[PDB]
Amino acid sequence: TDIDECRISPDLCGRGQCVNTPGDFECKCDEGYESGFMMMKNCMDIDECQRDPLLCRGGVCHNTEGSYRCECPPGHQLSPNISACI
Ligand SMILES: [Ca+2]
Ligand SMILES: [Ca+2]
Repeated sequence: TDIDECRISPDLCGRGQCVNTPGDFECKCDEGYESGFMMMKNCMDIDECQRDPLLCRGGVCHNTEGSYRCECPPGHQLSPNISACI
């Protein structure tokens, strides 16, 4: 058992780094990519709208790839990536 799940491919995480584990494996995504376990185990931007309890707490969280956009919308004082309209 405990085979090389990282050897399967170099882009296993589609960005991060595939790790090895007993009867299983993991990955080390990049920026904000979250293991695309829903598809396999690649890199699929996390839920920036959930990573922070203040994120667009009073605006809009347009979670995007390897990042997220916050909208009060503009005209106010919403943090670019700090999470919290102002
Ligand atoms: Ca293994
Ligand atoms: Ca994201």
